[PDB]
Amino acid sequence: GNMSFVKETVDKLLKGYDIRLRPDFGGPPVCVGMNIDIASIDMVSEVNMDYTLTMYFQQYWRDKRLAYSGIPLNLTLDNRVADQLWVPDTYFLNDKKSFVHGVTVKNRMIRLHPDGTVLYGLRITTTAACMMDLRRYPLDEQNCTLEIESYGYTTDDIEFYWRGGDKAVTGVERIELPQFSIVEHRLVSRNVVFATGAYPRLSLSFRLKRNIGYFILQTYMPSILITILSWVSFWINYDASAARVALGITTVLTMTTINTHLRETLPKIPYVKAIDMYLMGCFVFVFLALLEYAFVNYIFFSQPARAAAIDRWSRIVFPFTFSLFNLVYWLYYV
Amino acid sequence: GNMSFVKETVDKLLKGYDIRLRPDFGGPPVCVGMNIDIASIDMVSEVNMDYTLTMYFQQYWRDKRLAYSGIPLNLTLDNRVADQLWVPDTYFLNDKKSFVHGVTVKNRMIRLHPDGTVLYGLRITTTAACMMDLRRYPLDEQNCTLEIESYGYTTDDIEFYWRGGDKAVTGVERIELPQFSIVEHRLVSRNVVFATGAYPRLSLSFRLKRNIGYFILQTYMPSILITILSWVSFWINYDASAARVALGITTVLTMTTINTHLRETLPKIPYVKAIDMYLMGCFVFVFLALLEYAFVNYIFFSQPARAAAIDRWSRIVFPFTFSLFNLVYWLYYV
Amino acid sequence: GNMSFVKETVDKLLKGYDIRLRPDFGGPPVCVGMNIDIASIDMVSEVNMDYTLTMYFQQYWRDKRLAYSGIPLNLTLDNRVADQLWVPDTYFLNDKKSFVHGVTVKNRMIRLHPDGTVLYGLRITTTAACMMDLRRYPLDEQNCTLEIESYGYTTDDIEFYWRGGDKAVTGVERIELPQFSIVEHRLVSRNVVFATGAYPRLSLSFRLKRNIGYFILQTYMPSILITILSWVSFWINYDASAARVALGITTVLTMTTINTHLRETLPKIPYVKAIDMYLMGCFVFVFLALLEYAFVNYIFFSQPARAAAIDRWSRIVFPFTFSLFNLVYWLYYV
Amino acid sequence: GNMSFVKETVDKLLKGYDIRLRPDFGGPPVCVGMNIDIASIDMVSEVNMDYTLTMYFQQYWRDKRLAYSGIPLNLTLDNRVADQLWVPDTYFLNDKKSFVHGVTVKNRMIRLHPDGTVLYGLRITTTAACMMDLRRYPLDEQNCTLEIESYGYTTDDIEFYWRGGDKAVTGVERIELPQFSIVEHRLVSRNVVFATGAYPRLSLSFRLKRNIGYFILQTYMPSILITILSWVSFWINYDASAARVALGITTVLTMTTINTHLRETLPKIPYVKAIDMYLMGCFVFVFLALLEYAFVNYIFFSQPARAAAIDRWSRIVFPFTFSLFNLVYWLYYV
Amino acid sequence: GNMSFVKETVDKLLKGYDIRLRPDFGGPPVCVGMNIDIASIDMVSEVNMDYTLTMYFQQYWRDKRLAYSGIPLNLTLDNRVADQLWVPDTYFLNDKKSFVHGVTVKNRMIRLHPDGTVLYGLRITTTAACMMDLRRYPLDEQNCTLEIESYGYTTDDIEFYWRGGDKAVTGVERIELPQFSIVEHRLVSRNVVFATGAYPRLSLSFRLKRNIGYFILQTYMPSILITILSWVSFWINYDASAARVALGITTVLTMTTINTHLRETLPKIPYVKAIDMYLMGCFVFVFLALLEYAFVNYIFFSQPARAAAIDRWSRIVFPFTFSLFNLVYWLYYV
Ligand SMILES: *[C@@H]1O[C@H](CO)[C@@H](O[C@@H]2O[C@H](CO)[C@@H](O[C@@H]3O[C@H](CO[C@H]4O[C@H](CO)[C@@H](O)[C@H](O)[C@@H]4O)[C@@H](O)[C@H](O[C@H]4O[C@H](CO)[C@@H](O)[C@H](O)[C@@H]4O)[C@@H]3O)[C@H](O)[C@H]2NC(C)=O)[C@H](O)[C@H]1NC(C)=O
Ligand SMILES: *[C@@H]1O[C@H](CO)[C@@H](O[C@@H]2O[C@H](CO)[C@@H](O[C@@H]3O[C@H](CO[C@H]4O[C@H](CO)[C@@H](O)[C@H](O)[C@@H]4O)[C@@H](O)[C@H](O[C@H]4O[C@H](CO)[C@@H](O)[C@H](O)[C@@H]4O)[C@@H]3O)[C@H](O)[C@H]2NC(C)=O)[C@H](O)[C@H]1NC(C)=O
Ligand SMILES: *[C@@H]1O[C@H](CO)[C@@H](O[C@@H]2O[C@H](CO)[C@@H](O[C@@H]3O[C@H](CO[C@H]4O[C@H](CO)[C@@H](O)[C@H](O)[C@@H]4O)[C@@H](O)[C@H](O[C@H]4O[C@H](CO)[C@@H](O)[C@H](O)[C@@H]4O)[C@@H]3O)[C@H](O)[C@H]2NC(C)=O)[C@H](O)[C@H]1NC(C)=O
Ligand SMILES: *[C@@H]1O[C@H](CO)[C@@H](O[C@@H]2O[C@H](CO)[C@@H](O[C@@H]3O[C@H](CO[C@H]4O[C@H](CO)[C@@H](O)[C@H](O)[C@@H]4O)[C@@H](O)[C@H](O[C@H]4O[C@H](CO)[C@@H](O)[C@H](O)[C@@H]4O)[C@@H]3O)[C@H](O)[C@H]2NC(C)=O)[C@H](O)[C@H]1NC(C)=O
Ligand SMILES: *[C@@H]1O[C@H](CO)[C@@H](O[C@@H]2O[C@H](CO)[C@@H](O[C@@H]3O[C@H](CO[C@H]4O[C@H](CO)[C@@H](O)[C@H](O)[C@@H]4O)[C@@H](O)[C@H](O[C@H]4O[C@H](CO)[C@@H](O)[C@H](O)[C@@H]4O)[C@@H]3O)[C@H](O)[C@H]2NC(C)=O)[C@H](O)[C@H]1NC(C)=O
Ligand SMILES: *[C@@H]1O[C@H](CO)[C@@H](O)[C@H](O)[C@H]1NC(C)=O
Ligand SMILES: *[C@@H]1O[C@H](CO)[C@@H](O)[C@H](O)[C@H]1NC(C)=O
Ligand SMILES: *[C@@H]1O[C@H](CO)[C@@H](O)[C@H](O)[C@H]1NC(C)=O
Ligand SMILES: *[C@@H]1O[C@H](CO)[C@@H](O)[C@H](O)[C@H]1NC(C)=O
Ligand SMILES: NCCc1c[nH]cn1
Ligand SMILES: [Cl-]
Ligand SMILES: [Cl-]
Ligand SMILES: [Cl-]
Ligand SMILES: [Cl-]
Ligand SMILES: [Cl-]
Repeated sequence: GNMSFVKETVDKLLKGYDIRLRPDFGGPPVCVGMNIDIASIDMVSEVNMDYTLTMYFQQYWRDKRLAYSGIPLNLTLDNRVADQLWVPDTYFLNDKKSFVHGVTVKNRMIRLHPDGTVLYGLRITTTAACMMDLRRYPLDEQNCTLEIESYGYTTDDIEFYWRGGDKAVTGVERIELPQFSIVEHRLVSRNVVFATGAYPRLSLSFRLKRNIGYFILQTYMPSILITILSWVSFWINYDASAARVALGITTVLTMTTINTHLRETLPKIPYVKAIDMYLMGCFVFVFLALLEYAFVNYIFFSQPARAAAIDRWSRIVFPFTFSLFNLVYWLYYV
Repeated sequence: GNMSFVKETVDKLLKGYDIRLRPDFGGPPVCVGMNIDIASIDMVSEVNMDYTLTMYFQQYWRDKRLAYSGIPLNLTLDNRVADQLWVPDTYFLNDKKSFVHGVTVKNRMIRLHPDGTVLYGLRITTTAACMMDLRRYPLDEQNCTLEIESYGYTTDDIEFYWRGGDKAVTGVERIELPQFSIVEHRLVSRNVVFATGAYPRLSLSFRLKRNIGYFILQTYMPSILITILSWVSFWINYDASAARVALGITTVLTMTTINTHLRETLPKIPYVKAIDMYLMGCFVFVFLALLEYAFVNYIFFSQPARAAAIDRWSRIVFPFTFSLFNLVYWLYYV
Repeated sequence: GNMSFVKETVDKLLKGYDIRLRPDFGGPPVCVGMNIDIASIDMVSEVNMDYTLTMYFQQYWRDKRLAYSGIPLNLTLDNRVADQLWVPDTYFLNDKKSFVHGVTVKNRMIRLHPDGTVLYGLRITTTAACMMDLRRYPLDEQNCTLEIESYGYTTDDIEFYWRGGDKAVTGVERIELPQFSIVEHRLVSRNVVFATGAYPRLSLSFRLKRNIGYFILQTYMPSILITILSWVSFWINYDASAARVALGITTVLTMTTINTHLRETLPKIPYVKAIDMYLMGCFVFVFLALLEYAFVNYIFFSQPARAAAIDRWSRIVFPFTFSLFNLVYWLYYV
Repeated sequence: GNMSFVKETVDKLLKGYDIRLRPDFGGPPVCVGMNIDIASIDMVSEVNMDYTLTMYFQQYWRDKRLAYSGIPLNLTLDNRVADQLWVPDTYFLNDKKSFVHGVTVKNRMIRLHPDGTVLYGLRITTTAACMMDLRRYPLDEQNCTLEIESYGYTTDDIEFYWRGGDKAVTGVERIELPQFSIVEHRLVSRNVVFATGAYPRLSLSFRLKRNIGYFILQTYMPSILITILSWVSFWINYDASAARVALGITTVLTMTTINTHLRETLPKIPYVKAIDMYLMGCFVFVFLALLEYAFVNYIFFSQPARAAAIDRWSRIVFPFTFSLFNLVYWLYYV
Repeated sequence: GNMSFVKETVDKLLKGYDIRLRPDFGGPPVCVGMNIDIASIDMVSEVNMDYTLTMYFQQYWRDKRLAYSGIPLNLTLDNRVADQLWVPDTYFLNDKKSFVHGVTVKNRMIRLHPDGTVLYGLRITTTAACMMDLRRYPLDEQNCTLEIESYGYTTDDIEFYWRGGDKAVTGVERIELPQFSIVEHRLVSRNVVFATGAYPRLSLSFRLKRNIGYFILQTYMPSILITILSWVSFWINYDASAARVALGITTVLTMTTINTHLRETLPKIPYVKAIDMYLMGCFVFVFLALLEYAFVNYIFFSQPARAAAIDRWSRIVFPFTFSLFNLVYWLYYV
């Protein structure tokens, strides 16, 4: 009620405070409990092999130098006072670019409790690196992790734990990913040994399953239809050389344009993927159809009966071979 | 008139002022009234699912520690004095990259009133996230919101309201979006409960309706014309096998090129859209036209009468079926 | 020449100086005279609807607190002293991202005069928004403005004027825009009334006119040539059905590819422009040519004389109709 | 060797030092000698009309206030001391975005000398604007300059010179430009008069010559080959009307695709270029070949002798006219 | 255990500490031992000729002014204390844009030892320049280096060495590059003489070998198949002029589209590469095939026997010549 008394108490708390020394310096490690409230997952980039994530990151510890008595309330202080306290050197092991939002003020919260407990919250947009195995793309399932670690203090100076157990991370169910669906999320706590000692480590893992409907409608169906159109030339009479030659070579041209424009639209991932295998299979099928017609045209004059036999065998074989190829592809990648 | 007297008054106001404590700390919550003057909406991006917004954001509160007497004027102070006062920890819940303009100085205004009232203005360019339902794109109607919330203080320490009621937000009528048109805007005030307590929340919602003339001219009309050209082969005499094969396969090639280049130009939206369904329908129609010609050519030799009957039935059916498809499409999505 | 005396004078000037109070606080408004030296105009973006401008922006005013005697020279101080003086809160109304150059030092200049006059110069690069009416693109004329206003002070506290009258802006003649030409520039001074009062406003307007030679050589000539090639099929004998079908459908394919690649290369402007109308007109012309040939081929067998009459009428009509279309287009848009 | 004595000497030097006043304030101008060690030229952009340049920029002047005695050594101080010293307000006239590297510390060097001489080095990555005349692109020769000027001080307060004469700028020979070769570089020193007085100016000019092999292999040879393939139709007998029509129209289509995709790959420059003229010439040649074939096909029935004469004249003329066009092109632009 | 005693000791250490003077100023050079722990290599860019590298950079030196007694423990201090100590002016000679991570705090570590030893850790994401020889692309092998040098201090003031010998740099084996493979890494230490004297230099070099499977699947196989299709016209009977003309010209069109789209997808590298040579070889082969067919068609009427002889000679020559071309290409570059 008396603002002067509160100011006196806060000044007494910050008088003689040393920000260069951790709580219980030279004593037991200070336990820091962390919770994450995930606001959104902005994007998942395969080209950059990373993902953007916005979250409310809250740390909870206890500095007895900040214990105050006579005020039966929790002091929610201005965020600028965070520049005058000790805060954990928490960082994100696999991030590439992170920042704290600073509009209208720096998105930061300091709340002190009578027993010296400090709650310290930030709003962070971090671009965390996520190595992806795109061999089964676009039927792939990825696993992206956020790693949280102390930078300077070892496990003899600091310890990390998830505050609230498995309920430490919230907001996962509200994440809207246009292309993925979050199958599961896991929380792990452990210690990692490096040349400078043992460091606490927290891990938050998401498992994402890609949605395939867009690719099915826009990447496979045109190729299937072009392959069927390539088959069409089998029923065309072989006397009309121009018609069948034009049909085959134009199907080849359409397949090439489809492949090039899909490769332009699809992310630039320099190795073999499932969709690339399917496109190569379709291209090989149309190439074989054109080559078969060329052979039929060449051997037609010598023996037209054998030409007709080869034509009907192609009619009965090419759809069957393509059905087998599709069955193998959709059973190997599913 | 006496600048020395005014300097003395300001120094007296700022002497003993604790910026770490909110006004009336430990008492009733401080009421903050907010108004927004929207300068422009820079862009709306479906790829990033966001919109850029430049605005003048003004907050109004009362701090009795700043009440001054003897000066019958409102003191417009230099913006730098804002670093020596308590300001609310207002932030935008759904933004992604917000900044305050800083040329030639930080675009910030502090005005003090004799009764302790503070007016605090900022010029903010915020890129706010907006989830978009693009199932009906480009005939879609989006709803994009700006959420305003206190970061640290709860409803026991701060309260938000729209100063001026429904006239708090201005400049909406002057917004010039090249692709959208603001149908309506709304103001909402409420409280949101989180694990740390109840927080005030203001919401500014816009409803945007997309313009369709560009898409009609540049995306649908070419497809309709190519479909009509595909029908053209029905009136061509069947004996000219080369001409009909060339026409059908070249219509297919044009349709594929159109689809690929539109997909390249269209925003990267990894799910089915209405325009995609329409393009797939046109592609299926030209594919069926080519298949029908193939069937006619195959059965022409055995019984030309049946071939002619199929040709005339195709002439009478394909325009009819395409008209039905267009009617269904333009009644479902409108 | 005695640097100790000058240091004493400057320290006396800055001793007791209050940066939070404008000159003549509580008295007459302080007049600020502004001059702009435009170094360059970097770019004019149609997609983003803005232009980038680099300029030496200089503000001239009088602060009697800074008047000094005994030194018959103008004191060009280090720019850092600007952090210890009151400066106008000048900002740009329509800018989107401005910055002050800071290599090797902050590109800032402070000069003091014996009568208390302050000259304050900055080197600023600003991306100012400019809504463009691209209906007549690429034959359009744009009017892009830079607006200058006081953020916090009203006309009761500050007044703006163009120092030097019509010669307050220089370097316009030296601007090298590869695509536009600066027809004219104008200086406007006025006052703008908002809910918080009246504010001074300066406006510098440029009238840019686009150059059309590149569009003529790259965007219209290919379409005209493809239309002529479509006309070519008229003189081809109707017996060669395959030849005319291939010519017409391949002209259609070339027109589609040209349109798609031009749309990819042209700025993404989501509404109809003149060039789009021209491309659609050419597309309709080639479509009608193919339809006419189809009708001729259909009616050739029943009555070849009527088919030949239609063919020669097409030969005499299509160039004439295209000439009329071009005349209407080039007189409506010029 | 006695660090306390050196610290005392430095403190005495900085005691009473006024950074707001230049050396010899009110007296003769302070001469600043500059040298540049060019680390690399990162890129040269025609689209943005600029070039990125990383360099070690060193300034050399004398400040008698910093003269020290008793230490016969050059004091290489920590870079932060530069914040406590007067440094020239040197800036780059034509830069767009410059920064000083700051990892692991700000790349800045202060070296004091017994006679008061100060050496001040920075590592700067500057994006300098360069207007390019791309009429003769890609056979062009550009001249790109870096301008160095004093922002606030005139020639009465400061003077510039290249320290070391023509050897002031080093590292030019080690520059590896993938697309350009540095023919020459020049150093210029002068004075430029603006409305505020005369300012010293240094200029460093490079003359860049573009490599042509990539364009010859990738831009001209395909066009020449497509033109030759267009000529191929002349030797084809006119009885096969479909074959010649297909050949001509497909050569036209290939030319259109080549032009559009080259324009996509070529930098976005909105005016005429030499490569554009060459592509238009090739397009006109193939267009005229198709027109000639159409005329031959039209007049073939009435009088085959004249048709064959026109065909052989085309055979003997088209290569000759194309050779003349290439000779004119390669003599005018070289 | 006594925090007051530790605070007293630290304050005593920093009392009278001059950060402007290196350790042992005026005496022997201070030896700085460095170790790098590489976290990941983000990307390797052929367009920009640079690679992004994230690492933990640790420096080790001895400052006797920081030696403390009575505390038999190492002091891991808050990173902010790094602003109150001397640190080496280490920078990266070839970087273009580097930063130290700053979430949640600045990613920085200071550890002090009783004998005056300082360990200084940073987390740095640097984009280092790497000039690449893309003549043998995509069969190329690259050598990319990270250079480390002192900015202001010469070898008389500071010396660099790798702390740990060849084990100083760790994490190389765990680097995951999708496109490259790290063959070897080398650590070099030396001294480099500039005009201002000799500076210490450390170098960390990587040798990277590009993976070729993606290019074999998606860049070479389509060209080989298109060349084979161009051959297939040889077996087509030469009486069918339209079919062979269509096949040859459409193979040319597909080759052009493949080349243009690959050039668009491939990095912008404006000089000759191996893949460009292969594509030009395939283009020349299909062009020669079309020319040979044209010659056969021209000479067919005068003497069909010679035409058939040329046809069969082409059948036996073109595959052999292409096999020789492939053998030369794949033996020269491998
Ligand atoms: C994405 O991929 C990552 C790996 O790259 C997966 O992360 C792994 O997740 C599993 C759990 O699903 C982790 O396994 C667990 O590790 C715990 C920590 O081990 C450390 O600490 C213990 C002491 O507490 C030490 O003994 C140990 O040596 C380590 O130092 C263990 O405590 C867990 O054990 C518990 O469960 C097992 C059964 O699983 C029982 O047998 C045990 O008794 C005990 O109850 C467990 O082993 C694994 O460590 C994680 N790896 C990494 C590298 O972090 C993600 O799960 C994946 N994404 C998704 C969504 O799954
Ligand atoms: C884009 O989409 C969003 C939703 O995603 C829309 O936002 C909703 O807008 C509606 C109004 O159109 C909001 O409904 C209103 O909420 C007010 C607040 O209620 C809260 O606070 C009160 C106390 O003040 C509590 O009692 C209550 O439980 C809530 O916690 C109400 O005060 C409003 O009441 C009005 O209607 C009721 C009848 O429904 C009457 O009885 C009242 O007298 C009064 O007239 C109303 O219910 C809704 O809350 C918004 N949702 C969210 C999540 O914010 C946007 O409107 C939409 N964009 C556009 C342009 O429409
Ligand atoms: C790009 O488009 C903008 C508009 O969006 C154009 O800006 C307008 O420019 C014209 C001049 O070309 C401006 O007109 C002038 O306004 C002055 C200011 O008027 C205010 O202040 C006066 C008092 O000083 C009040 O009376 C008045 O109500 C306003 O509050 C006037 O002083 C000018 O009057 C003088 O000239 C006119 C003739 O032009 C004479 O008849 C008068 O007697 C007098 O001599 C004049 O009216 C206009 O205000 C600008 N509008 C805006 C919104 O800024 C740009 O010109 C255009 N770009 C280019 C290159 O033209
Ligand atoms: C890229 O393009 C730029 C221009 O945009 C070229 O820069 C020009 O370079 C030439 C030299 O090659 C410069 O010409 C020289 O200017 C010197 C300075 O003149 C000023 O100072 C003198 C007094 O010292 C005044 O009299 C004069 O009015 C100026 O105020 C002169 O001193 C030079 O004269 C000397 O050389 C000439 C021969 O070159 C002799 O005839 C003289 O007797 C004397 O010895 C000379 O005139 C020119 O100023 C530069 N222009 C600009 C705008 O800076 C670059 O060279 C070009 N890039 C490349 C690679 O060439
Ligand atoms: C990418 O490309 C760079 C070059 O651009 C390669 O870097 C070179 O690496 C080699 C080693 O592979 C270096 O060669 C060695 O240099 C050492 C340092 O020499 C300097 O310092 C000494 C004093 O210590 C001076 O006398 C000397 O003049 C230099 O200033 C030498 O000490 C080494 O010699 C030792 O080994 C050789 C055998 O290898 C013995 O014959 C000698 O007697 C002695 O024992 C050796 O010469 C070379 O300096 C590096 N050059 C540069 C510019 O850095 C990278 O290796 C390459 N990347 C990869 C992965 O290989
Ligand atoms: C509030 O506390 C201060 C400091 O103890 C004291 O001086 C002041 O009198 C108190 N206020 C009241 C109303 O007692
Ligand atoms: C202006 O105020 C100062 C400070 O209160 C005072 O000393 C001075 O006398 C005042 N001026 C006048 C004219 O009263
Ligand atoms: C310079 O001015 C100072 C302050 O007035 C004075 O103490 C000093 O003696 C002057 N120097 C000379 C040379 O007059
Ligand atoms: C801790 O150190 C301080 C400062 O030296 C001293 O005053 C205090 O007595 C010490 N604590 C104990 C328990 O001795
Ligand atoms: N070069 C001194 C600053 C300047 C030039 N032009 C206008 N202001
Ligand atoms: Cl932000
Ligand atoms: Cl800005
Ligand atoms: Cl800058
Ligand atoms: Cl940097
Ligand atoms: Cl970061």
